[PDB]
Amino acid sequence: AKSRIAILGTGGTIAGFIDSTIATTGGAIDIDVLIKAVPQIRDLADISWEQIANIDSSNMCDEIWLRLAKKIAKLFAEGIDGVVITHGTDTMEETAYFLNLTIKSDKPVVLVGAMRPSTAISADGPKNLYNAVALVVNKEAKNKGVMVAINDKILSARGVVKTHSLNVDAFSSPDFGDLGYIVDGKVFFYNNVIKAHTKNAPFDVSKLTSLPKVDILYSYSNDGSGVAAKALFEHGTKGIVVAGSGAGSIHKNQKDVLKELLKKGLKVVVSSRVVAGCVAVSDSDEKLGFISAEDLNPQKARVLLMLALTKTSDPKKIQEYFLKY
Amino acid sequence: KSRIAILGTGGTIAGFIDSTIATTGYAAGAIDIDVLIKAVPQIRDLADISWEQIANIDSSNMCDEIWLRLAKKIAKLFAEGIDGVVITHGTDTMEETAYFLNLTIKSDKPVVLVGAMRPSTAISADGPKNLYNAVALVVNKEAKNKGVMVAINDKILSARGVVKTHSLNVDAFSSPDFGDLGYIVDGKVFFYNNVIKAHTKNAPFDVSKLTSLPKVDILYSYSNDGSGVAAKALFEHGTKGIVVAGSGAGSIHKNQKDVLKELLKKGLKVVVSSRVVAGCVAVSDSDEKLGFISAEDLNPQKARVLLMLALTKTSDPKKIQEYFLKY
Amino acid sequence: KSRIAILGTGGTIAGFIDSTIATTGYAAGAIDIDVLIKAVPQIRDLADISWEQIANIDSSNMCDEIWLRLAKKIAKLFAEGIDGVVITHGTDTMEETAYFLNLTIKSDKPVVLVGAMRPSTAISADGPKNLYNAVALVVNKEAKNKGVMVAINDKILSARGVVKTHSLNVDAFSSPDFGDLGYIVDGKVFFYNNVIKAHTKNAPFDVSKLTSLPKVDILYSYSNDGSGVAAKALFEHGTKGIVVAGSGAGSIHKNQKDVLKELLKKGLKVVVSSRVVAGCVAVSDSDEKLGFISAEDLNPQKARVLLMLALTKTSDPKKIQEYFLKY
Amino acid sequence: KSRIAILGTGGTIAGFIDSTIATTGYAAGAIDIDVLIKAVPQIRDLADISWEQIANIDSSNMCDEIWLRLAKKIAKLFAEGIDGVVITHGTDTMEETAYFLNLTIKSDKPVVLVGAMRPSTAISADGPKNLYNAVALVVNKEAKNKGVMVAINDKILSARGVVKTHSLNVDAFSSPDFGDLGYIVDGKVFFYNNVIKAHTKNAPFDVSKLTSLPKVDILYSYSNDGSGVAAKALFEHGTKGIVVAGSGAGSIHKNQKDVLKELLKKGLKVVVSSRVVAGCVAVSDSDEKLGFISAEDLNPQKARVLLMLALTKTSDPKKIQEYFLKY
Repeated sequence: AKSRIAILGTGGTIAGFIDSTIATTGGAIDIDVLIKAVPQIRDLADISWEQIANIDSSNMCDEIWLRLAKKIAKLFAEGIDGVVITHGTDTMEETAYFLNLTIKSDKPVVLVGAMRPSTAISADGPKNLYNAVALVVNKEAKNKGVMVAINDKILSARGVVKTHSLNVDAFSSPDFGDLGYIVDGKVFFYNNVIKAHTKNAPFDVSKLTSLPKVDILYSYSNDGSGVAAKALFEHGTKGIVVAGSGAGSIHKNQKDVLKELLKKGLKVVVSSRVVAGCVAVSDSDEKLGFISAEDLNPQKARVLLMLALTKTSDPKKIQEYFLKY
Repeated sequence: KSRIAILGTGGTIAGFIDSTIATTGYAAGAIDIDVLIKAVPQIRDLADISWEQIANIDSSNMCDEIWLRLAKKIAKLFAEGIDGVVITHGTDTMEETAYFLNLTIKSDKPVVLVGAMRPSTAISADGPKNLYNAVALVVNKEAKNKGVMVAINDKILSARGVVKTHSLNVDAFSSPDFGDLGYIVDGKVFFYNNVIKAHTKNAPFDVSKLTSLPKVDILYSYSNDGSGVAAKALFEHGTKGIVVAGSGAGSIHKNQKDVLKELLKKGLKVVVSSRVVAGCVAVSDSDEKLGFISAEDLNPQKARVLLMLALTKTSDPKKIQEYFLKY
Repeated sequence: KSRIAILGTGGTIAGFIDSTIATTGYAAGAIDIDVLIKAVPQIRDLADISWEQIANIDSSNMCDEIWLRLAKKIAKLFAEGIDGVVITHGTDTMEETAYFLNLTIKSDKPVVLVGAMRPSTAISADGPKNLYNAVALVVNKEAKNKGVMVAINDKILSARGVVKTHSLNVDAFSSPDFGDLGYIVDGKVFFYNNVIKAHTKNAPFDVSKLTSLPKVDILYSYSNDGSGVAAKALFEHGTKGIVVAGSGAGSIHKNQKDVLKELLKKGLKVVVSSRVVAGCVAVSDSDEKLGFISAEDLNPQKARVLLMLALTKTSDPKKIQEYFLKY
Repeated sequence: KSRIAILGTGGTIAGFIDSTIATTGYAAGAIDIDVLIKAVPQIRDLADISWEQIANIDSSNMCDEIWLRLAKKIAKLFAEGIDGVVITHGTDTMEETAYFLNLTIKSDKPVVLVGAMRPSTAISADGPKNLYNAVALVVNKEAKNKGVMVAINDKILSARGVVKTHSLNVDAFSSPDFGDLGYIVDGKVFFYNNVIKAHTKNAPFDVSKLTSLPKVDILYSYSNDGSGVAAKALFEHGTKGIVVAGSGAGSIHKNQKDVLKELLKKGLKVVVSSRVVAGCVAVSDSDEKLGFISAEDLNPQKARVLLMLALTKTSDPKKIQEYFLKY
């Protein structure tokens, strides 16, 4: 008897179509039509599906994250064995980490997308979907954390980052490297991610309708973002993640303003515009409230800071979260 | 020997900390250029070495004024006989300073930026061998007309390609898209590639009579993007151009892009870049008509450099786009 | 409309197998080359296309015969007005063929090798896109005098730099030392570098009158190395040169190297390559007097090509070594 | 305070050369392990340090006897109260030694190999920070039961995954397939992963009574492969098993492969690996039935380690294959 797998659609290039077949950059397609490109998918599982959203992932929003988390918990309660989320590549890393911190089950939750529309020549979407379904039914897939499966690689939510903007091979874990690899429906695990997740993460969004407002600024030569920070704070921003230079260096023009705003209750997380590595926040700045995002990139750091702000307002406790999840 | 000028701007290669184990909580620009040089007597074999402190800052606090100062200083040095220049520089914004110099210096003579990931006081300090190698490169015969170069961790990277890609590791820089110009083995230089993007004498930007640059700032895009609030305030406070670190190949969340569209109609230039480390962005023909400019493969901070310089020549988005394709 | 010839050599791109999901157990070289073309209709829009099956084998079983023929057939074509050549090839030894042709083709006209990691019958087969991009490349006005190239997974790699660095992934090729020549997006060719190492017209190798090449074999170095016994046997059976894949930067275990030393004295040519994927090998001054030749950054199989061709002109280690510094 | 044994085997980390600039040509294995320890004082604050010199050699000359000696010494020290071990080792075959230990040490206590790419005496020598980090690691509470490790250049890599991927750079090691276990920041350890493949206690190999190991050699596949000759010679002179560095996903050119088939019928064990740095090998059912064994993702030299230990238990290809799927 087959595993019951549910596919939740959110949109994305994987379910898109463009008029040309050579053209990759950008209407919409039905998921039933996706499955007919990989019929044998129905051999791996008894497949049910629902539409959670239909967007370009670049347009992701909190509401979608909330629904997804609540939907997944509901289906797992009804004996769904695993979930595949068709998603766009642009913000897949963001959605992945969110669900990784909000879903209590040990059951497989896999995000999958494609770099080429369904009508392109050499479309990578069919194989990816196949592998994703093959991954969620595999017996070793429990307790791994939320995962991304693209281009035959299995990536952990906690580590996954988009590292090429155009190439079919678009994803990576710049600091952890892959959980494993897939060779024609055959799953091979290399690692277990140590960072605590799912049932072992203390975030409960079942009752929430919105999330604390967190936004993102950048740092550079002649930084003029001080202006942007004040304006964000005056418009309800509860938290700011800064993409610092090197290991979390924030240009003084901007840093003076953030210092002011710390004393007024803004939470400030220091992240980095650099793809690999960890940030360093001095003991001095930590005392002021600056929170280190460790190795978490700016958009992922935003995810954890938001969820942290549903529980506490104390920068010391928030820092504890960033050290653990 | 050939006449080589080493200019200090500060950085970690000149950084200090009382502990020998530590490499993370130091003060950048704590050491004079002329002290770093005595720590590596051998560089005096390679050339007639002279030096000068242009600044002693943490590169994260870089600013236009130093850039302008540095381009003028280098012009003057070359015009009075100096054969090549090494710049010691923090790593954080090194990629920015290099690309600016790549497009503003009118000589074929070698300009090399160098730095360290570890403070000069540290165990297995980074800086010494890096300075040695930088001097060896700038004295090499094949080093002319290469464009501005970053020489670090034995690798030779082009101004136009170089990006800091690790925040802690000694092997911290690469050319995500272009790939290294060359490699350095014990002072010996090997080139692999010619960079093809026009540079130096062939880049049309002149900063010699300028005391300021057009204001360009950077914004980011992500789920539930709120940068819209930010874009309007930057624009209201004199920001002339915005570089957006889009998701994917330069996608901008609808909340921010709507506002960008408003501000385009009011004279703001917008360059679309990417928060993604390698690859090019794509901008649709219709957004291009609106005035969105493709950063191509340049990242946000480097895209800002080119846009800034483009505003000293033109206001026409069409032509700014031609620059982004060429330089 | 350029006149472009596509030469079918075989490989996985012409691969077949019963299952659509399958990728490992296919039959490379089952599908005739003209079939593959009809499958990408947009191709005939880019050029006036012609084709011919030079061979339909597994690139695993590549040989000198095929290389000699292939280089002659291309010589012919470019003298009959053909503007560029695309070579569909298995992925396994594409890097060897590419480097050979790069040193043996006397034209400046584009020669692009292309292959696939998935058999033409698999879902999400990469072959058709790859074949499209290779035709786009060869037809491009800027593809002149670039060297022999490899066009696969949207990347454009030079023959002198290309190596397979993944055995299963469609992202299978890179240049661990030079880095990409350029990129392709949607038929559009973008060039980032020109490789400086001389090639084609400027390589002194002529194979037009050769029906065979000097015998050159490859050995590996490792802990408790037992290869000495292999070196002797090879030598006794006509081997004219041996390329060694040393550990690190060309270190050869004392057990093998001692044998290699006796053999040097009896006429054997020895080239020191490496088993490490990136970097350069370092041969000491005294090893080089013995006759050890450094491969520099060439990997073993690619180093084999240069040593082999080298032996059509000389047997002086001092001059082969110069060939390794230049090509 | 934990008791830590530092075992010296030589390597570049104990290398010496007259020049402070030069980084090639030195004599590896020149400095006593105690001198290297006394060079970094702070190490004494991390733990109660003892040291023994096991050998002082160039690691390209590693052999079975040193391996057996190491394995036994570690087992002994662990049973007599040592909390962790650090082995200073040459970088050339560090993969090999590391993986041997991974399969033969029946304890959960940390074992860490460390080395350097620059001789002790060179400027910006890496050795000292590497030795410090390695001690900090073996002392970390989280370091238990992680499998044998390589710590170098601030990275922590598992024996099962570690491979030397650059021949000259200080950043010389990675895990093409498994990635990194963690990172060190000034003796501050951060773990990211647990490797899943069985190691140490859960590995069934016992070399406690061995004075010798089964003879396993390595060959290479390439265009016009002539390795058949070397294979016959190796077999006849005593080789029990050969690993082949095949092209792409373990493809072996027909010339060598037909000879191996003949050798399979004579009791040769054949393991199929790849010259390709990342990815996993593919063997057909038909070939497996003849007795070809897939090395999976194990490179030639590390596959040799496992084939060799397997041969101490069984000569059954079916059984050896199960080992390659598990360890």
